[PDB]
Amino acid sequence: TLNGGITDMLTELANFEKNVSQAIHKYNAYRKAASVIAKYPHKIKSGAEAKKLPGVGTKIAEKIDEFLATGKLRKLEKIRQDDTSSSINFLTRVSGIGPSAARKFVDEGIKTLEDLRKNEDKLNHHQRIGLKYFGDFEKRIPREEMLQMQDIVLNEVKKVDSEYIATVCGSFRRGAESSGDMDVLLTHPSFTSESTKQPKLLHQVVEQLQKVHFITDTLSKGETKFMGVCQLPSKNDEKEYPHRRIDIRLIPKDQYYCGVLYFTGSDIFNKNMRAHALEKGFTINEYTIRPLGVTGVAGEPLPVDSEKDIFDYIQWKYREPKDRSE
DNA sequence: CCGACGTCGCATCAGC
DNA sequence: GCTGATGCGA
DNA sequence: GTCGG
Ligand SMILES: Nc1ccn([C@H]2C[C@H](O)[C@@H](COP(=O)(O)NP(=O)(O)OP(=O)(O)O)O2)c(=O)n1
Ligand SMILES: [Mg+2]
Ligand SMILES: [Mg+2]
Ligand code: NA
Ligand code: NA
Repeated sequence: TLNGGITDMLTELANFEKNVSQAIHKYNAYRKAASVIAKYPHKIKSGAEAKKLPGVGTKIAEKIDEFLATGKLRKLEKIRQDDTSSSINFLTRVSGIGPSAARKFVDEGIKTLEDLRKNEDKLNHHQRIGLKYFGDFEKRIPREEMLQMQDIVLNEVKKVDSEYIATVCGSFRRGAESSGDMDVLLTHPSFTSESTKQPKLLHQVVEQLQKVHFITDTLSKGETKFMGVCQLPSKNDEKEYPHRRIDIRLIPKDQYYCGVLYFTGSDIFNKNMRAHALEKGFTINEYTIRPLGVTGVAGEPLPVDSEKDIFDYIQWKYREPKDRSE
């Protein structure tokens, strides 16, 4: 982090444009600028130096000159002092509250943590839980704890059916020394892109994890995606471990390589890879890479035998998980 | 200059 | 109920 | 907010 100051500022601006302006693209511009500056291995001495990097144009260059001359940014200073903006930025921090709900709550004079705690009747289910665990969700998970959770998830999965494969993804697979949450990709021979030969394949796993008091709550639940809460077990006299977000994704087993590429991220990396795919005339999702036809209707799934194949098709040198941290 | 810019799962709401 | 759009998050 | 065409 040769350029933490700069990338923080841009992240704050990305966050502002997302939560307050509801301008998703400006949010992307910023995340991207921040990303490209983050991997640039020099201490930036000027805005013009930055302007050079793809994704850094004029406005951001100007901001970078201001930031460097003064150590701060007047645009942000203002936004920080704005009441509506501080209020909306806060609320969206609660999981399940986005930009829209955040502005709606503010309108009704609900703007603090205490206002939320006293208005639980006005929150949907996701939002109630995000609020419940507001504090725990702010904390990072050390890898060491990620290893414990892994042991458990994989052992419980083994016990339900020995043919399940569960693979930890996200920032964990990218070798991070800490993670915001746990991401778990699931496969079972009975679920392929051809047929689902067995119902309740994700449910039986959620149930099992619930039954050992690992999954403590549910944010949302479908046939293929789970979003909920989990907690490591503590011993006698130990203060409890914090509650932690867990996402579980059941992917057809023959499409594992696309699923695992997707679920490994980063979010920015995925967006850059998919963008580049389209310029090469392909669309990648979590399932497949397909060609774009002459007018762009997506052709038939191309054969994929590893993560590398997907890189090959779009003419990208392979990148190990630890290098996809954009 | 000027749109074009990643892709999908689930929750929830509106209209029928 | 179904369809399709919007919100939110992966 | 940025940039390719
Ligand atoms: N907008 C997003 C968000 C996530 N994802 C994919 C890539 C992410 O690595 C993966 C898991 O989502 P995630 O948990 O929010 N992020 P990630 O695990 O990469 O970093 P952490 O905050 O978990 O430490 O979903 C995406 O493709 N587009
Ligand atoms: Mg994660
Ligand atoms: Mg996650
Ligand atoms: Na540039
Ligand atoms: Na939120």
